[PDB]
Amino acid sequence: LLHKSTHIFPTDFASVSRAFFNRYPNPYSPHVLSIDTISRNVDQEGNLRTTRLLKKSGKGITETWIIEVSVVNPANSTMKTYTRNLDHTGIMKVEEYTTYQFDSATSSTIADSRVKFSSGFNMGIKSKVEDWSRTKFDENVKKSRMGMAFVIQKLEE
Amino acid sequence: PMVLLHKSTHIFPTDFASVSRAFFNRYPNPYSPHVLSIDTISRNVDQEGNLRTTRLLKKSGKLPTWVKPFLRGITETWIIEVSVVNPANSTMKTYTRNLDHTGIMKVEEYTTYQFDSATSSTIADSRVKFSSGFNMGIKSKVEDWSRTKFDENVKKSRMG
Amino acid sequence: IMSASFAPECTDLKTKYDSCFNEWYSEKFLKGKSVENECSKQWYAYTTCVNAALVKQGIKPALDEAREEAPFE
Amino acid sequence: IMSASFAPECTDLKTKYDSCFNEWYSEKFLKGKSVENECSKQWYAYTTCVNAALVKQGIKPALDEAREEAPFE
Ligand SMILES: CCCCCCCCCCCC(=O)OC[C@H](COP(=O)([O-])O)OC(=O)CCCCCCCCCCC
Repeated sequence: LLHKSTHIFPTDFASVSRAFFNRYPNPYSPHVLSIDTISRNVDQEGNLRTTRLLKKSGKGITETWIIEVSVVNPANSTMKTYTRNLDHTGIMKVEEYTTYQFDSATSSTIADSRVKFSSGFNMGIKSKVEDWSRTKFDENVKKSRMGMAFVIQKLEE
Repeated sequence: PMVLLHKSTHIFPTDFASVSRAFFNRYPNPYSPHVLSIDTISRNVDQEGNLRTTRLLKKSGKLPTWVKPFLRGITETWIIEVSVVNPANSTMKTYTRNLDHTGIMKVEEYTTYQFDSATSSTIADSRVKFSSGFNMGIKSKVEDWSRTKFDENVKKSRMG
Repeated sequence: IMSASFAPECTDLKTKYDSCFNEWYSEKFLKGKSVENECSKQWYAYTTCVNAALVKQGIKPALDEAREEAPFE
Repeated sequence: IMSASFAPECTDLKTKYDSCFNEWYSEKFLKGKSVENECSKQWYAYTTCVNAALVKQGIKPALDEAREEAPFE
């Protein structure tokens, strides 16, 4: 699930977009240990397709691998970016969709950001305790009911 | 807290009189080895005319070791079973849940007995509700952290 | 065997209270014929046996409280 | 201070490739002047270095799998 934040960069597209490619290293993300470009190319539509790999530190185990993927459209001044941890997804998977789009009438670059959190091991649980109850419920409702049947039958003999 | 409703129905080939009686004398029976004792804490007939009855029961159970260490030494529960019998419209309500251990979880069982004038049957409507000793807090507490920790991370990363 | 009371010393006074009840239930209460608790005796025996034992029972306070609630809202 | 590569032995190869790209990106690509790899030498030297280091990284399988997925669907 969600996280809807919006910001405006009073800068043009060529600036905001170059930045994204050279955001590291910077003082606000000291946790970013390294970033590598795994693949980059221009598709048949003239858009720059990129996928990068970053390793981030934080608080044996300790670090996380994040995949970065982006698409730059020089024809309409738009940049789509996606990021999600590669490991530890069983515990918590964090997805980030942030799009940069140039608006001419205000000469600024708008960034829209959506962040989804999703855990499977969590939900796996929500599902077991659920099944546990349906079971314990089903079993016992059967028994108790047959208890009443017996008790009723004999009480008629 | 966390709740899990469960409904299920059953129809008895006998009258309200026949079934109701069995309710009151359902113990012991083939599938009740876990029922240790049942007592009639209080009975009477209200202004309305129905039989109001409260019975304390004590059922036993064997906790799963692989998830039972934490909990101390406990192999049994006290349960209260309130009930009402309307001799007129031939119906009986029967609430019933645990008294001790409400800390961990709390089970409740509403079951109603209606006699179907036509089918010579007594229909029993069972609704069971599980809840939890716990849970009110964290996640919500926490979420919000995830909310702000990211409400800050986005804004923090933005600047850069 | 019969249904045990939580106090083994009442199991019996209990059985009896039960018997006269089933009789007054099926044969009187259920048939509109009800009249002046045909069992003061058996009940009192049993009900005072169980009340004695209950005070020593830690579960009592929890039971009393629960008796105040109306699960049938 | 330039951003390092997860593999120290490629940080320089990456620096040179990135520099080449930034120029190609801002002056060529965004101005509709080129859609080809005019940084081929820097890219191939750098990517050869990286992939060599990835073959020895436990995260490779996960990475390979993620590269087949299309997040923008
Ligand atoms: C952390 C553990 C907490 C346990 C709390 C259990 C509370 C149960 C409250 C509701 C009991 C009840 O009214 O449910 C009706 C059924 C009737 O079936 P039966 O007893 O006639 O076979 O009754 C049952 O069959 C359900 C209960 C059977 C198992 C009893 C386990 C007692 C607890 C053991 C661990 C302390």
